[PDB]
Amino acid sequence: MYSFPNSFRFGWSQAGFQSEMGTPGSEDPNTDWYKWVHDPENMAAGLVSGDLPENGPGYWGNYKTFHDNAQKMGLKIARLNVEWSRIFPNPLPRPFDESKQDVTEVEINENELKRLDEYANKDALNHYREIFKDLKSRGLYFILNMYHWPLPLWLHDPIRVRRGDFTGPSGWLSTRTVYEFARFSAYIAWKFDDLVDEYSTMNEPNVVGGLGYVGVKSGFPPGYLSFELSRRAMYNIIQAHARAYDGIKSVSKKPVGIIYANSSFQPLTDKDMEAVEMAENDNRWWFFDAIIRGEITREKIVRDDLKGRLDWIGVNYYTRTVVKRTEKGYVSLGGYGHGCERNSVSLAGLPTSDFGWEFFPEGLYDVLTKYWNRYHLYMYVTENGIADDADYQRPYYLVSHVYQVHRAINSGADVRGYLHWSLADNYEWASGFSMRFGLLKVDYNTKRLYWRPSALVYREIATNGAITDEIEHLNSVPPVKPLRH
Amino acid sequence: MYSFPNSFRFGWSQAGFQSEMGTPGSEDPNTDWYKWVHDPENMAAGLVSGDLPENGPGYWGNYKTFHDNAQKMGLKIARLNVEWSRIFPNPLPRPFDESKQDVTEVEINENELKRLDEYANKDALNHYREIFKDLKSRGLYFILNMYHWPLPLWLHDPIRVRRGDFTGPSGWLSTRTVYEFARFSAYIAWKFDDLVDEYSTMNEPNVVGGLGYVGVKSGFPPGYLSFELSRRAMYNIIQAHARAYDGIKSVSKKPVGIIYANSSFQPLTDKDMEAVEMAENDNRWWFFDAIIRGEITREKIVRDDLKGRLDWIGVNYYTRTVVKRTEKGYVSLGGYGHGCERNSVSLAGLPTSDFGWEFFPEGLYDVLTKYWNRYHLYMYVTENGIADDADYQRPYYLVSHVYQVHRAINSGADVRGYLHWSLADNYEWASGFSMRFGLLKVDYNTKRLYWRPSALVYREIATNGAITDEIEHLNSVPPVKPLRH
Amino acid sequence: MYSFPNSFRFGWSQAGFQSEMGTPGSEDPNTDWYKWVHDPENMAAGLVSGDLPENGPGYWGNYKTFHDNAQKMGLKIARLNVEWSRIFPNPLPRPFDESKQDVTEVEINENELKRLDEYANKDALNHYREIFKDLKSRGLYFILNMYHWPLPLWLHDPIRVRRGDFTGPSGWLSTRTVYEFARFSAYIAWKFDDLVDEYSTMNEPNVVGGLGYVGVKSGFPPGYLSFELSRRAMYNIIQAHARAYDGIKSVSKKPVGIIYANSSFQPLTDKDMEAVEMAENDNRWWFFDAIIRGEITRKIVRDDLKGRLDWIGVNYYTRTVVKRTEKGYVSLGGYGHGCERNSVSLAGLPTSDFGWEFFPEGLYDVLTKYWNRYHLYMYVTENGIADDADYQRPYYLVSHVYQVHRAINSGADVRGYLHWSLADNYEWASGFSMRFGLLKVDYNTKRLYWRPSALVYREIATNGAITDEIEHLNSVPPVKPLRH
Amino acid sequence: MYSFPNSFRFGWSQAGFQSEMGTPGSEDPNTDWYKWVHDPENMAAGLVSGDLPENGPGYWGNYKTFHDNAQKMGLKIARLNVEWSRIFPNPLPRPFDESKQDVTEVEINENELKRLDEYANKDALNHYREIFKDLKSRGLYFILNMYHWPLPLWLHDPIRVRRGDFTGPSGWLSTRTVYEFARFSAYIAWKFDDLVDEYSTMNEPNVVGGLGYVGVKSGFPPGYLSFELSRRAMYNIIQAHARAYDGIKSVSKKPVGIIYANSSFQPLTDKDMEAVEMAENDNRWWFFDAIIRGEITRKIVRDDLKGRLDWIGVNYYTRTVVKRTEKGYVSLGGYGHGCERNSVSLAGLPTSDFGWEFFPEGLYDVLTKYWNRYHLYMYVTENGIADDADYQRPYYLVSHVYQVHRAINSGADVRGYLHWSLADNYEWASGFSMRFGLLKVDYNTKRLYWRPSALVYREIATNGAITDEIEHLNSVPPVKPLRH
Ligand SMILES: OC[C@H]1N/C(=N\O)[C@H](O)[C@@H](O)[C@H]1O
Ligand SMILES: OC[C@H]1N/C(=N\O)[C@H](O)[C@@H](O)[C@H]1O
Ligand SMILES: OC[C@H]1N/C(=N\O)[C@H](O)[C@@H](O)[C@H]1O
Ligand SMILES: OC[C@H]1N/C(=N\O)[C@H](O)[C@@H](O)[C@H]1O
Repeated sequence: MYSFPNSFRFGWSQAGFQSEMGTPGSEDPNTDWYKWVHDPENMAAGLVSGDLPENGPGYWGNYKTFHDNAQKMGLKIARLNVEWSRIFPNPLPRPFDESKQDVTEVEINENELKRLDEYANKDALNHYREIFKDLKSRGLYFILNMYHWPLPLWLHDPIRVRRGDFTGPSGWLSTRTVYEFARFSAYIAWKFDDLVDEYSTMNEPNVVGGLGYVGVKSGFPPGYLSFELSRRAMYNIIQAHARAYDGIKSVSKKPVGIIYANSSFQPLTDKDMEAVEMAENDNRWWFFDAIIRGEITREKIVRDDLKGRLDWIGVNYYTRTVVKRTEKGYVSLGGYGHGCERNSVSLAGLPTSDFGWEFFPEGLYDVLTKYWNRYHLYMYVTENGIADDADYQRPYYLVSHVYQVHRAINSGADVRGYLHWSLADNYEWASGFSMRFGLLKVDYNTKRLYWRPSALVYREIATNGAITDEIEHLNSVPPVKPLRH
Repeated sequence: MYSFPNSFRFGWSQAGFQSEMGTPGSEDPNTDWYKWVHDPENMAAGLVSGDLPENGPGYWGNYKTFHDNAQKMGLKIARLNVEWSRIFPNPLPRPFDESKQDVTEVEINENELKRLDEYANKDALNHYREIFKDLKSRGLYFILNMYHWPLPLWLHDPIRVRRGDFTGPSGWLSTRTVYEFARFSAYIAWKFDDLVDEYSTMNEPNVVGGLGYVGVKSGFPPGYLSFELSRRAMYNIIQAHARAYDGIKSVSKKPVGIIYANSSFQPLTDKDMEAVEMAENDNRWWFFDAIIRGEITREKIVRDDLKGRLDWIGVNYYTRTVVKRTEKGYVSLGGYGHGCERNSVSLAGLPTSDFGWEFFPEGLYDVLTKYWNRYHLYMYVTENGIADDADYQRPYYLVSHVYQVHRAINSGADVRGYLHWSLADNYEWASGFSMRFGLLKVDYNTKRLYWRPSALVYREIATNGAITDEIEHLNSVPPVKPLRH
Repeated sequence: MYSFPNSFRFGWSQAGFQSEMGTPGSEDPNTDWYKWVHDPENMAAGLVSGDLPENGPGYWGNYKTFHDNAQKMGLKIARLNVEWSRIFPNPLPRPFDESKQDVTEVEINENELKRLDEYANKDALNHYREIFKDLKSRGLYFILNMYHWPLPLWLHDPIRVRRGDFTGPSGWLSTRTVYEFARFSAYIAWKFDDLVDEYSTMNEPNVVGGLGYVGVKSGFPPGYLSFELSRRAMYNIIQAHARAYDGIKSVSKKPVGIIYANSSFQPLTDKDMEAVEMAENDNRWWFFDAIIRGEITRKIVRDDLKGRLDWIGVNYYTRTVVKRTEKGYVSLGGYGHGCERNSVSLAGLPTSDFGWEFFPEGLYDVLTKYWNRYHLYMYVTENGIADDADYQRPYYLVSHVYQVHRAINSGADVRGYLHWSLADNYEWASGFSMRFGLLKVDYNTKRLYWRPSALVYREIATNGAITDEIEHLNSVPPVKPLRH
Repeated sequence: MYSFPNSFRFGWSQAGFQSEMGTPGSEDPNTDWYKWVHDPENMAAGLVSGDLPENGPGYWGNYKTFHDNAQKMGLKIARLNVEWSRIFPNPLPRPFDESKQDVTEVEINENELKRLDEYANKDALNHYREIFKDLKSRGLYFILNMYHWPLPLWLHDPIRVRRGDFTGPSGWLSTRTVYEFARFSAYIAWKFDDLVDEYSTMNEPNVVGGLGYVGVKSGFPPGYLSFELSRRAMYNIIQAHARAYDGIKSVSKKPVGIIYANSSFQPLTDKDMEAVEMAENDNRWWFFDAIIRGEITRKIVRDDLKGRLDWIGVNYYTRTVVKRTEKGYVSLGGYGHGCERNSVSLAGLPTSDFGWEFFPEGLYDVLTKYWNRYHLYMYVTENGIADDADYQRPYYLVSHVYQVHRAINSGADVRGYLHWSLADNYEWASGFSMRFGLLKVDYNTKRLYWRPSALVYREIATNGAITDEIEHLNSVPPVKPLRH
């Protein structure tokens, strides 16, 4: 048996855009992501799958059923977001010098919050209250995240930007978005603080800027290929996180963290340890050193307005990245980690998921302990999961990763929960519905939810607060012989 | 949901030779099967795997744990056998004309039973009582089967017979074995009737004679290739069943049936329906017409001593057989049913097990309804299961077959239980330990039992007496795309 | 036996950018494609493989060896191109109103050619002459193609355009490229007509416009996603074809054709035949009806477009399966070029190292459809398979050659079969990993090796037939031993 | 380039029972093997495939075509056998005490040969003469083998023996077979010495005894499982070899050898070298030490066994991996001949249609070990692969031929390489599905087709070398595109 602390919580994470739509009356056409996935040119190019979010699992209407199953499964924590676009579907009054690079302060007071309240959609606000009240009534501790990728269209027209036209609303390329996100986050905290246990500002900002402006084959908006603009978006999102932290703290005493996309960097050969360190710098430390230590590049400076804006770290983990040394520095290798063939085996002989992601649970131990040792901030594992409609690998994937969290705690790391991605299948961005990450399988025709055998396994874990002796054998690699190569 | 009658029982089947040994003090070296699997020439030839039963899951010593898990899983029925060899390890007094073809009667009375009792091993008898009492204490209804393949060595030296020497104990080739089996069965019923709910005489006699004397590549004892001797063994086993039925009835009022190896015969093309009928005659009806209607070939005769010796039919089902018409009659086709490649796909694109057996749950409906329509005797599904260490396919296999039993009942067939093969992994005959059929995985080093996710699924079924709405999606074919081709 | 007419020739096709570089001294940095595959951002995005064409098979230096092997293989025809960038690496003085949509005429004469002559790189001109003379000396009939995708950088800066900046050299989006292309083509014919047997203006203009401005995941320059700009590019390249035809004919009496990317459109179900016809309209007929019948949409007849084609080069690899929809028709993934690599299609047919389905019947379909609509003679200017191991190529080669025999048998005038390609080469955005050669290239030494399919092709070419002994290869590669 | 000595010959091997039947008039029902594969019980058991050799490739009728193709392929050597059953289909009068264990001498002279002559089938004798003369006329050096597994039914009724009945004709279990074999072999040399270049007494006697009486799942006659009878069979066949050697030498001065089944024994870990040596003793040295040095266990020296060998025929397909145990050593499944069909071994190496691992290094190992122990010259009398598709064969062929070049380079006297086989044939208990031919056979028409490997072998044989152009095929077939 592997037993967890009495205060440790098992649960799940979910995003608004991916799960909300699907039931009558739930449609939210007012984001960049919505327009992006409906775009005829994006469709013809194959940048997006052609599946549409309004045909989704319908959490907007069916949230009670989701919660009923989560309670039956013994879950005790949930992390969800509000969609910015549903609360402010129309523009707010121009407030502030758009040409200044830095946003060091955003003043928000009771009077400004009351003005904002005049513009907010009240049906959306009341619906979210009805969702969150139900959530809390099933004994789920609630982490509220402010942002999980889609921006209101009045803040970002991604097609115009894809086209190389920067005269319109330009998303994370504009400090206006930074200013409005701060106000939005303070506002949400102001409205929902009675229901919330902890806050996250953002989900995976590094993915927003990285796939948006560099990894353009991923079909993430605005899909404009530019190193320079990727840096500018990342700079703005960092200061937005900081301003949102101050904003929430102005109305709440509760903890405020951030959720980030992690990979475990692994050396190809024993001569590649430095390459790993450089990769960890370039992908992880530079970001967290900005929002914790205020250290940033603009020249290399310390900003007092950035320093100390973080109470906890949300660790999103799926797989590793294998790196090797170069003359220039380091490179990541194809055929390991997230760059494998789908339903196959990596160059290391480890099985890959429906998404082509390599099975590597040890990497979670690596990531949790590395964060712990650098910053000594407590963490939650805010995402971990696998694309697997058949449920062949998921029982092993779940048990193995949960075990590595037990290992991290054992070594001294403060980790207070594990939240699987996800409770149910949902709309996987540019890939559409084909990538199924749910403990529960969704029939998209009826919206019925089904317990995959992994869900029964998770229920064993959660109800016992332990990997029990009876399922401990799942702490292993799925046998590769009967799977596709 | 698919709900079963309130009186319907879900459970499991297990064989003594396959599961008993493994714990200190459990060794039974006194069968033909034991000698067969230890034989140096059989090993060198690869007729047997080289694995040995004395390294097995240890039900002899660990039965309480097996039963504890079966109770936790909500099971309510079990079918097990006594090993003849453990009760009578030494020969009994010659009793009876060995040259007579037919055995129409075997007189057994109280006095003869008391004499037999002088020769029986009392430690073995008391141990089996301790096993069965525990079984009954977990609320399991008990089907006691008399015979599941291994014969005492004093009745069969399979190596001598393999060598073409018929001067020694010749197993089912001798009417002495028929006479002794009758006495053995009456004796066991006489000793255990207070603990038993229903009786089976034999498990799969058609396999004993078919693999023993025709399908010699299977490495079943005595492995002597002879159409003529296969017919003689089958003739003797039929009359043995009949004499055992009379013997048990002499001491018990309880129901007495038999368990038989079934395949669903399927036509290659729509012009092959007659081929199916001929296959059903040659593999199924000829046998059951003998022991129910007394009809047999010796010339084609009716034996009053055979007629009506059957209260119920145990249906063992794994997969189909595809047949086509010939000039001579019919032939079965490779690449379907049990003749596929391991961990692959059949010629019909259906996934195959670790044993190379094709996924075909519809065949169970075929078999149950065919039996029902011919004889109108109630049945139990006494075996159904899959070789699958990884547990990839078993969740689908279990749910799908259980569904087909619901279908058969719905159509009017009297089916009173479903017994999975098996509760735990065990020694799979000539194949050894590599073929794992358990709901529970066995670690053969420690003898610890582990719940595969299919076991959690079975528990849902059994505790609810239904395929619940939540697991109903498993009533489908395992997706082939992520599995080996 | 399947015997071809005595005049039928077997040979091969190759492209300058794909095969020329690799030997020191061969480097041509002056194209949009060179810049495109060296671009840091494109590399980081994975739009290009990171492989570089200067590490190629080195036809520039080693052409004599290529030709030696082709002769040993019994080949009697070759289609190659000159690279525009090599001949005119520096910008030409502006000549002509750039805002006019149509380019109906480009005046070229002796004096204008002599002027152009003074900008041309003479080292490049003499080298091509040396390559083509050696070609001719090995008995190879010569189809000279003017254009196989790279443009001089002075006509197209693809990174600027990718970035959404239209103030620079804009490639096929500008009538200046049309004008200069007409002049380039007249100029090359003027210099090389003594060596050339037939001309092609261009290779697969449909792919240039289609992957350049719509299929942007393919990493083709300039990778600017726009239906409107895709139409404009195609409009320009059509008129460039016509002006190039007139330009060549002003200096030569030899046949002038075009090489085009074809797929065989096949119905998913028997209820999808109309979808096939719509697909053929949208992908094939619209284009050829423009340059043959002058019919275009801008729906009019342009007399400067009409009749500008003597022959049709058919490039064929695989099929495309289509179904009817409400709005029209869609192509289906899991068939044709949209399959998993080294696997099988949704129909159970084997796929190549590139994920393309084995479907040789499609070639018969494409040849006979063209023949029945236009009655212009054809060459199969490309057909081949990405297959480093050589597992499928023997079957692929014999099966497709058989379909050409079928086409001829049914009445179609097909005059040659040119395999893609003689040796491995640089496969555009995919780099070197896609190996189409009858000959394998060791890129470290530039040595060529005969894959067994080359021995099989020698049998066909030397005999002018699929011989009795290799006739079994007219079948699908057995899928059981291959990856699924 | 890898050039062979000028005297080195490339060719092929084939067996009478596997290749002769198929043409009407060729049927030979008089062997144990014929009876064995027609047996109803064996068929029902799956011990034999159900395929029948009378539906074969038809070398009996079509030998001229086989030879025509072999000549076109540049082959200069052939090893075949006469079928005993064809020459003596009826029982010979009993001659000699059958209960004596040793057969140290068999007296054969002119008069005894003339007597035998009166029992011989003359139609069969003349037909073989016609086949061998046509062979010789195509420039093929001729190795005549006396025995390649089938015995006349009058010497072995395999079904009787399978059933455990030892009162009938018992094949290699009886010294009568030894006696008659010596006489048969002297007789054939007597009739055919004018046509023959070198002799082999027998093909793979280790397999006859080993699969016949131990590996009974292989479906080899008589399939009676007995360690003791396996030893007795092997003892008899050894002395039959020796008596056959003396018999041939009484009528001929030509070289007399033996063809044997080899595997290259390889250690699982570096701690398994002793296991390899024990494996080589138990599978190879014990046998050759008997017929070369007269050393045998009955542990003595037999002067009638000593020195009865001029040359060694090495049959090689794959390796066997072994490990040390307490009791000795064991062979490991997942390597060598014990792999899954059309997949990869535990070492990641591709396997054939028969499940045999690609391991050409083993041939170098086997050739040099023999050479170093005995210093007798060798021929590679079999090497090939079950591969209907021809995916692996080009690599298999070139790689193994290279290892022969390696062996010669290191000093071993190897004089030829004979591929198994020229055309597909009847693969014993497996039937026709295992196709080893350089030429594919259509069994419906008996037509032969050149797989691309045949074109590759023509390159090797005609040049007497692995040429520069095919040298890349000296490598492992890429596993990525193949089934796993
Ligand atoms: O891929 C599954 C999830 N993975 C994620 N990060 O890796 C995203 O936060 C989430 O929205 C889903 O995309
Ligand atoms: O193959 C699994 C089981 N199958 C059986 N019949 O098919 C036997 O009764 C049982 O003992 C096990 O062999
Ligand atoms: O893909 C192989 C070839 N195929 C082509 N068209 O499909 C191009 O003309 C040629 O340049 C190569 O890309
Ligand atoms: O397996 C291919 C050949 N291999 C053989 N030995 O391994 C036999 O000599 C020959 O008759 C064929 O069986």
